[PDB]
Amino acid sequence: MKILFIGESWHIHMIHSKGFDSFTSSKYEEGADYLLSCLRQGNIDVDYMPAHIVQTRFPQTAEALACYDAIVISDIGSNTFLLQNRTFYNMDIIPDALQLIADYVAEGGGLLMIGGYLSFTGIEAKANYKNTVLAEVLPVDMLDVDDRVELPQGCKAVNTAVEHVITQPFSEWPPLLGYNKLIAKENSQVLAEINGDPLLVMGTYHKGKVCCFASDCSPHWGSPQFLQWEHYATFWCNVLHTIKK
Amino acid sequence: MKILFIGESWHIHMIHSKGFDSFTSSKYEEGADYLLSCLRQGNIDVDYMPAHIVQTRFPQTAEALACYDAIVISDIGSNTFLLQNRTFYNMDIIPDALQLIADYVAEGGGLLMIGGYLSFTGIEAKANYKNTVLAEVLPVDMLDVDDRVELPQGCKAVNTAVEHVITQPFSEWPPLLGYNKLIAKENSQVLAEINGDPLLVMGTYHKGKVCCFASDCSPHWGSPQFLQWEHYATFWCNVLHTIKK
Amino acid sequence: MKILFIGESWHIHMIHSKGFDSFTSSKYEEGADYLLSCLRQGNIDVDYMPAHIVQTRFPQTAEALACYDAIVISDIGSNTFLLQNRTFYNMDIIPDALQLIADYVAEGGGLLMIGGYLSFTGIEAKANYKNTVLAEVLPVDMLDVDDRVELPQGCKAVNTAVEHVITQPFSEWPPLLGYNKLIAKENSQVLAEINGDPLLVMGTYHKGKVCCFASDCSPHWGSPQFLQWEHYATFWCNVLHTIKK
Repeated sequence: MKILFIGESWHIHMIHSKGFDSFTSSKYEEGADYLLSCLRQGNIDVDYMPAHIVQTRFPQTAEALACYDAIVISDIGSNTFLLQNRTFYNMDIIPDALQLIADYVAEGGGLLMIGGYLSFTGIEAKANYKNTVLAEVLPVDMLDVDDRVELPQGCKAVNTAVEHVITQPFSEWPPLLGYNKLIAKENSQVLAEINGDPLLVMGTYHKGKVCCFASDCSPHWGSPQFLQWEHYATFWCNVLHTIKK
Repeated sequence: MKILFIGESWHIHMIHSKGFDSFTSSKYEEGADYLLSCLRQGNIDVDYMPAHIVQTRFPQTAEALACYDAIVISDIGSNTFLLQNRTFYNMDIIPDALQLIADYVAEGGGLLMIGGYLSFTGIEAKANYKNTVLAEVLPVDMLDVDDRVELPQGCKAVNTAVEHVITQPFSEWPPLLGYNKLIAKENSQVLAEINGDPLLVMGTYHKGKVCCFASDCSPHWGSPQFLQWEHYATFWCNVLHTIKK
Repeated sequence: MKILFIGESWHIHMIHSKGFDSFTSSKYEEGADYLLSCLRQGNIDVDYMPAHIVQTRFPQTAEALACYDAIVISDIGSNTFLLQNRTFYNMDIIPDALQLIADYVAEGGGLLMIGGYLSFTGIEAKANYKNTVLAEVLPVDMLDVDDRVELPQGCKAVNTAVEHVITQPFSEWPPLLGYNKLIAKENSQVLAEINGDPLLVMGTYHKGKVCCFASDCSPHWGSPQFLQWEHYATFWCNVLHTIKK
């Protein structure tokens, strides 16, 4: 399978102040190289699209997205898709990128949204997906408020009574350090739950298959133990295959 | 016809980062200056009040606003009214400025609010007009959440079935690139809709007339095509004459 | 009486810009220094715990907090408790600090929360306590949206019919410049109100006593009329004695 994987490294800008004075330091954080590694190890052929490309070169055509068996959006807020540089800084007229994605799913394409601070509703409600059009595509309902459920203690998920390829191979989950609180839509399937809330949900949107994972595939919610985990590489591949065109 | 126009230029402070290092550049983005000239070309005598002046020398009396036939508020959030330098840095007691505006309208004042990231509920719910004395003055209900509807692809508003002098001269709107999502109150008149939502809303507040335009008069929601439109200047002049005292 | 007092000074970072260029200046505001000097000298033994001490060395066992009669949280967001440095930057696993306070209170410890921008729901909803274990502990329900009610004109609180030790010695309040808007829960007693909303709410959490004060013990809501009040010091001492474990 061929997938489009949309994600990015956090940029970090650090102001250091003492008394009157300040200096800065800056750096980056590294996204999901590990998850991308795992996906290349499994069958999967991946096109990584960083947030920068999305902002500057996002495809303007359904056909441009047709060769992908599935799309993944990992911890990028909607603003990034809706306020591309040409829209925000030039006032060119540009296709709704999110509508393209939703159109692409309706024709059989698969979609996976992976949680984090910039997923679903997100920290300070900045991911803001509920107000988008994708809302209608996801097998979940989102909150109005900041989404995060922070779990410094850690908390481990339990699989669901539902039996599924993704979830068959294992039973004990590794600790996760948080997730986006979601509500499952009526006719969707919850495969695991965390702190009583849903963790993995599947639904369809017309012809296409949709999946939400409510925690992050990486730090800090995706704990060292979760990245470690014997089942991590295959879990992710199964999910991808479960939504294949 | 004599009006008080409250608005401003955006200030932009830009942090450029690469590896360890940053440098910064700064500029101003240019506000409603186009609209101001247009009003001046019609009847209208305009007192331009920048948010700087709102912050330092806002009138302390609703009699001081009384020489104005209307007050326009353009994409300036409530914080700017409620947290004048006196109040916020010095704890000096002063009249709630939104209340003076409310009083002013009640005694027959016109009020226009023009949308943007800092109108109504606003980007990230920052403009925050809902939790404000002005919420009952306006002919609209507002969302608890981030208001914005972004239309990178643009969207042409339509005139409603209500007939009006404002909307009389033209049938077809130029595209706009976003608007605040609002709900028309009961006794209010919707003259135009965009994307199935109210664009232009007239109502009353005791003896005063009130208007809500849900998009922006400037970039980036205000498309160039909007700005260059043969009707733009007469539309805004009309809107003002309409809400005159 | 020995209490844990949790708060901080504001750090201020200032970007000054003019045309292209900027420079910066930075400083500190001030925490509850007055209020602390007031609590001591009313023979209250006070451990001051700055955020930062919260962020690096926060008690991780029940035994640790047990030697405290009450805990004071003043103007500190939930993020500071949940996202300590070791969770957020180190990827360690530490226990939920707010479970800790909850546990403590249930075991008969007293809690006081003082309002401000990072209390309750807080400014731009950042304090975020409603999506938190403490929500359950507090004698108030919190809003989904931005909590603040700004009162630049100031408003005098009025005592309630309920007779109480805290409330006897005065009847007229000095003006406050804003507060967090809350709603009293059922089994809870409101001892004072401001602008027709709760200001002093008393309650219990299993074996423990809880108190919410809806305004700030310091600037800018905490007016100079409030700090120079005759009843100021005694008022807080009484609040504390009222929640002594």
